[PDB]
Formats: sequence, C-alpha cells, structure tokens
Amino acid sequence: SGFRKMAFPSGKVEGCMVQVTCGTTTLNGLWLDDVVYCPRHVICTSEDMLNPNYEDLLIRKSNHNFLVQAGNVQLRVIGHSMQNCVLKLKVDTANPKTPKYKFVRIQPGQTFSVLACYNGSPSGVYQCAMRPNFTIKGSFLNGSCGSVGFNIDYDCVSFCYMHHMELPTGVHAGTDLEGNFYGPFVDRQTAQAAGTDTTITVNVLAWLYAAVINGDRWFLNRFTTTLNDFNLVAMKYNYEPLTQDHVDILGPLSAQTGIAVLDMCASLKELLQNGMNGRTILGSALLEDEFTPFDVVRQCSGVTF
Amino acid sequence: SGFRKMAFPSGKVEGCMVQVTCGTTTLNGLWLDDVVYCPRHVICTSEDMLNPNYEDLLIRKSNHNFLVQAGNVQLRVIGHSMQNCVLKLKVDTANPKTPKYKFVRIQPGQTFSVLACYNGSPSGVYQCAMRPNFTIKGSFLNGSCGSVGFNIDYDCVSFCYMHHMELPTGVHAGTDLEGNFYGPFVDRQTAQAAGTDTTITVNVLAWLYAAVINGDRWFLNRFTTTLNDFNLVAMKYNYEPLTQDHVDILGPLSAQTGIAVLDMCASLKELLQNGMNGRTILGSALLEDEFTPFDVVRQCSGVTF
Ligand SMILES: *C(=S)NCc1cccnc1
Ligand SMILES: *C(=S)NCc1cccnc1
Ligand code: NA
Ligand code: NA
Ligand code: NA
Ligand code: NA
Ligand code: NA
Ligand code: NA
Repeated sequence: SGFRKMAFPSGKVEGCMVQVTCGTTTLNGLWLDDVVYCPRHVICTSEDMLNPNYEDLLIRKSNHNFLVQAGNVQLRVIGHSMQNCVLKLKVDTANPKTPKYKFVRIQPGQTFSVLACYNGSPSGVYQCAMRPNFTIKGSFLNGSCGSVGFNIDYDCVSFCYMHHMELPTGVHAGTDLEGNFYGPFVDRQTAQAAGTDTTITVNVLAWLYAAVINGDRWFLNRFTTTLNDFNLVAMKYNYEPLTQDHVDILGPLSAQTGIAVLDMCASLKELLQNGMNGRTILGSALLEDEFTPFDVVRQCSGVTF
Repeated sequence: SGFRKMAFPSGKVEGCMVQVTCGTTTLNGLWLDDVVYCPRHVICTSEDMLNPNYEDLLIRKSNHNFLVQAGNVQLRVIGHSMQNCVLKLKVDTANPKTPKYKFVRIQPGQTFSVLACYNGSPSGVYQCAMRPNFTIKGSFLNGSCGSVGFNIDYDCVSFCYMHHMELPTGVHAGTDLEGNFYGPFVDRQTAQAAGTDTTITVNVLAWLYAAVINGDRWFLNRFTTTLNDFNLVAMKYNYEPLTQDHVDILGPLSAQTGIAVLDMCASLKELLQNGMNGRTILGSALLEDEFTPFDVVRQCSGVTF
C-alpha cells in the first residue's frame, strides 16, 4: 500500500560517473567500456557559448587537453571524436563497473530516473518525464551537465538522456547518448523558448488506476465517454490526445481493477471540468502525469533489479 | 534551477541488502560487517502474527533455520540474538561492501531515503519524512519488511529506519536499527490507529525559501507576524508549533534570500487562511512538508557524496 514517485536504484550508474575538465570548464562524463561520453560544450569558454563553432573549437584540442578523473584516479585519453552534440573520449582502461547497457531514444511521455552529479560525484536521484515539448523539469545547477537519465530492465541499464542546458524559463534540455537533442534545442547560449507543455493523458489515467488499487476511489463517477468526446475535452485543457494505442497499453490496469478505460476517461473528464474541490488523490492536489502505465504495474507488483 | 523530491544515491545501501528466510516467510536483511539485521517477525507464521510471544517462538529456532542469501550466494549463520524488535544474525563473512555507517534514531519531521526491496533485491528509491505521529507514508507491499531508510553525509551512511508494518489505514510503521519502534506501534497484527498527522511547519517554511530561490515568488506578501500569533493559526490548521530552535535552523535560508523568518511565517499564514486559489508553488498544489532546511540548502548548493 501507498504509491510514491520512485526512482530506479542508482548504484549501476554511480559506478559509471566521472569528472571531465577541458581548460576551466568541469562537468560530468559517463564511462562505459573504454569510452567516456560528455557534452561537447565542455570545450567552450563563456565567450564561446554565445555563438560556438564546435568543429573550429575542437581543432585546438588534443587528447591530453581532456582531463578525466574516476574518483581519486586519472584516466589516460587515447582518442576523441564528436558525434552530434556529445564528445566520445577513448581511454586506455575499460570501466570495470560497466553494467549491461543500451542507448535508447525515448518518446515524449516516457519517464526515467536522473542521477544528478557534480564533479563526477552523485548528489541525488529523482524521477523525470520527457515532456511533450521535449523539455524536462529537473533539478540542475551549474556543473550538472553530463548527468544522465536512465531506466533499468533487471540488470540492463537503458541510457536515454544526458543533461546539456537550462532555458531562460528554468526548464531543462539535453540529448540522447548519440548526442541528438530532444526537441529543437541547440547547445548555444541564445534565447530558446519551449512550446506548449501539454499534460501526458495516458500517464494521468495510469495514476488514477494506481489510486483505485490503493483505495483512493472518491473521483470514480457514474459516466462513460468515447475517444472522440474525451479528446474534445483533452484539447480544451491542453491534454495530449488519447489514441487506441494508449487504450491498449492501459488494458492490464483495466483488467486488474475492472474499470473500463473509457469509464476512467469519463472520471478524468469530470475532474478536469470540476477540479478537485480541495480533495487529494494519492496525496496530490493536481493530476499527476509522470507515471507511465508500465511504472504503475512495476510499483504495484514489486518488480526488482 | 528547479527543485525536486530527491533521494540519496542508493549504491552504498544496495551493497548491504540480503534475503532472509525463516520457514515459509522471506523478507529483507541489512548486512553490515558480519551481522545481518532483520525484523524479528521473520519467525512468525500467519497464526503467530495475531498474538506472538517472540521469546517462546525463538526457542524453537537455531542458526541453521535462518537462510541468508546475498545475491546468488548463501551466508553461514554462526549466531543469533533478539534486540528489541530486530534479530541480529551473526554470519561467518564480513560484508566486503560495508560502507562507513552509524545507527541513528531520528526526530519527527526528519527526512530520509527508502530503498524498497523484495527478496533482497532493490525495486526503487524514494524520499520519506518521519511524520509527527511516528508513521511514514511509504510504498511497501508484502515482502518489503527489512527495507531500510537512511541519510548520507559524504561517505558515511546513517541508517535510521527498518520497515516492519502496514497499519489498516495503509500508512507504515517500523523501527530504528536497535529494534525500537518509532511511536507506540507493536509488531503484532492487531488494530493500531495513528494519531493526528500534523504538518511539519519548519519544513514547509524551508520549501517556501526553496521556492523563492527558484523564482516562484507570487505568495510573498506585505505582512509579518510573531511566533505566538503564527502558532495560534498553526494550531487551527493542525501545523506543528514553531519554536525559536526552528527559527534558528532557518537562519541561513533567511540570510541567503533576505526574507526574515517571521515574514515568511506571515506569508504561510495567508496561504493557510486563503488557500492557493488554483495556483502552484514549485509545481505543487499543496504546501510540501517533506523537505528539511538541511535538505533545501543541500539541493540548492549541489552537495555530493
Ligand atoms: C552544465 S555544466 N552547465 C549548464 C547548466 C547550468 C544550469 C543547469 N543546467 C545546465
Ligand atoms: C513484511 S515482509 N510484511 C508486512 C508488510 C506488508 C505490506 C506492507 N508493509 C509491510
Ligand atoms: Na548521472
Ligand atoms: Na531536450
Ligand atoms: Na502519472
Ligand atoms: Na533497503
Ligand atoms: Na513507526
Ligand atoms: Na518541505
């Protein structure tokens, strides 16, 4: 009983974090096998960040200019290359703590854990979602770049995010581990604005299922709806449109609870139109959208790693 | 920028989790040096839990009846003893992953991270507070007993909680690592009710400081108050009384922001009397009370471990 915003256990990723310094800039790197991955903006001065030419800046850099430290211990850099917006630093030692891993590019609405790091050392772990506008709402200060986001499946870490940027509005932008930004963002200190941050409808529904499984049932009503009728209301409240693909993914929660997905949609429609009237669901006064249907099943069934 | 409910990195504690089985009951143990700590109710059948005599049940148990497994590998039990509500199982091997550690008994209002485990394996990590009624609001299923709560100071783990019980209301009870329950709870399946769950006022104020540091300032008003005047309002809204000790602990946040503690109290008084009028603070529609003043300073300054 109870339902919490839960992060994956961080130990497998803690063993991969290193410090990368180029000139006067220090941030974090990810050490997997004999490669260290980090944001390419490690090479930029404060002048440089305003309008950087990364290919031209990288000409003036050699292997020995990239200082990589794993705990108390210096790694030897034997190659470097740029892939999109990340640098790959080849080192002479394979990380002995390298977990089974994959690089995945996630979809908007997918969740992941962030291990926020400074100087190659972990500060804390929390759960994030990739927003529909391809930002994340993190907790990141200067020096946090190269911190990563991940999911675990038993013993295999799927890395999906590396932190690069804070926008002027205080939301966060970054890349997959191939160095491709999520969304239209660029690694330059220029005004970039995010688009509409819509609510992840399929995740809200999953969390309403989690609420029913935990005895918070006050919001269940006498109504049903259709995908087209629900979606007219979703559009008005800046919710993502629900598709049959989303209905299919919610099937196991529907089967466990005996509440038809379109019935839960009609409960959600009423909460949008009426508000919460000062009541809470699973200790929240807002509809929570950073749990996926997979997250709710995992937490409600006690899946381990 | 941004502010998140952040857990400590879990790796140091992941290395200490084991599985303990007695008869048909399996739960989690904490392996530090050559001792495994676990809830004494590991020895109880389902009949037994209704009215257990732990001393009498333990007479029928020998070292070889306690099955301890660390990953794929069986530990040899060479002694056992009961201390309050925990068993201490002496094993023939010191845990090679034993971190620097301490056992601490926390005060109500203090926060900690929980590593929720099943079968000795980690499921997830989240942040909790010790409530003023000495319950916690966790996420725990059957098999989660022996999961622990902890804080880290650089490289030293302070264990403060071991999970034992779910109350009929779905809140959680457990012990320190000396086996003394927090609150009046007992390790018996009998109806136990929690007292009033009051709000941790000093933590709400800390979070309002975190909000100002992050640019969420709409709630700051033109008023001040006194400790006695604020406390009349606190009592009416089931908030804990504020003491000068709490005012002193909030000093560094007051100094950083230039907002006098009693001024922030007057802002909080207005939020209690007026509500949020459908607005949010740091993405919450409720006043959050599970960040300590220490937690806010740590997160806002990027402290690592
Ligand atoms: C990374 S080392 N620097 C950019 C930045 C600053 C603050 C928050 N997020 C990213
Ligand atoms: C521990 S193994 N069993 C008791 C229990 C059950 C559910 C949640 N919390 C504790
Ligand atoms: Na990280
Ligand atoms: Na992004
Ligand atoms: Na959700
Ligand atoms: Na634990
Ligand atoms: Na307790
Ligand atoms: Na708080």
